[PDB]
Amino acid sequence: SMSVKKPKRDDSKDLALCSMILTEMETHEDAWPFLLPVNLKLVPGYKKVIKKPMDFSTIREKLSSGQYPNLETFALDVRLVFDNCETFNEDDSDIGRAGHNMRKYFEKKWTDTFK
Repeated sequence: SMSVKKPKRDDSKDLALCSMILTEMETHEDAWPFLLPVNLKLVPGYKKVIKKPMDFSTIREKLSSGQYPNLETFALDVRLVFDNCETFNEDDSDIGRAGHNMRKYFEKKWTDTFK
């Protein structure tokens, strides 16, 4: 509360560390469905159904331009990428499996880097 604060967690490396995680997600072999925004002119139903499209290139641009206020807003966009994927793709599809694999990969890096 006013003049009463928990000890200051060092967040000075968060930007660099989120960048490194995102590099590792970008270079994973199952990243291909997530590298670029879904083409809303060419994928029937996507625009209406997926209210907040997100992809790795959009996260990279947001990260590089200071549009994440803190490391949690960064994790929320990464998770959005996989939540969107689950919303639109059957579990038993290449893209559906890709999304589950990448979410697992992300969550482990996230825990090991920050928890």
